[PDB]
Amino acid sequence: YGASVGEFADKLNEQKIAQLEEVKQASIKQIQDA
Amino acid sequence: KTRIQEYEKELEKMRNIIPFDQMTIEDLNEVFPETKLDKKKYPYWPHRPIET
Repeated sequence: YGASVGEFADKLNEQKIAQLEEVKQASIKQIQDA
Repeated sequence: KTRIQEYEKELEKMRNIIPFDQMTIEDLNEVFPETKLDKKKYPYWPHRPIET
């Protein structure tokens, strides 16, 4: 199973940065809207 | 106009930040005080409530 173990780390890190970056991309447009 | 000025100040402050790939928990602590796990109510680990 050792050859399919980086995918869990991917889901742990890529999505962690994904939620932050979508928050940022939404916040910039929110300030634009204001 | 004063509110507008404050809104730009916020806008560039938010737009000018380092890529997350190098950032640190401290970076989100300063830029976003919403990530600060208030020790004034949750001292012991994990600070964030266990029921969440």
